[PDB]
Amino acid sequence: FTMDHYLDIRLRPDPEFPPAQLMCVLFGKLHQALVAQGGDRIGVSFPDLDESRSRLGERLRIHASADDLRALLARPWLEGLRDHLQFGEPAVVPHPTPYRQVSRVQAKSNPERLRRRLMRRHDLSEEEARKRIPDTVARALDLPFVTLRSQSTGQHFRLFIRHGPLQVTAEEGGFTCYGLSKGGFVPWF
RNA sequence: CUAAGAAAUUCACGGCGGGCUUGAUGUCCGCGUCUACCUGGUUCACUGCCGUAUAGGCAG
Repeated sequence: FTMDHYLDIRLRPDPEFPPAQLMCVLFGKLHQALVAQGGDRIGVSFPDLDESRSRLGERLRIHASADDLRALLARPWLEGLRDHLQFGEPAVVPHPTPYRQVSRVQAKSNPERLRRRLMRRHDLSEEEARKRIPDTVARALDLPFVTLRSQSTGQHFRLFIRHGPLQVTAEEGGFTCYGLSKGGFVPWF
């Protein structure tokens, strides 16, 4: 109810990639721009999120402090995207901000990794380890994912993140490693 | 509400003996394929990590 400094990031189109690859590379610029930058009370907000469309966002809405956003505008590590996307300026926030939920949460929709560690620890067989794990223990989470196709697996992958409910009261807290919610809400407008 | 309505084909068996198909040959001449392109499908709604219970620092 006190962090009223926003830092928006408008996404323009480019012919060499869609918005999903720009959201993945900008996701790397956030994991290395915040995790390799510093500042716990700096979060991000995705305003084009839709759980029925599998989208991530059509315009970034950053939320930081006064100097937490006043010193990130002149970032030479924020270059490159100045030619690919567009920027803005600082603007005030309204009084009643709705308490929304946006953060990262990893789900375990695969029993093959726990079947590998369970084959190295439990000593399961083919039919005993294959039958000790039922088919209903795995599930695909249809949230807004990001194809973070980095140098761990060569093919395209998905993204996992869990959001929170909507509310009106303010409950602030410390941001996560990617500028999300982990016990503290964020405004959504 | 039908050219309506109904129905046991059964049993058995030795095909078998013999043969010379041969002789001879020219497939020939000629030919313009060519211009243009973003694979990033997800070459698996994903691949290995504290709990065989959904909680994660992952190479993402």
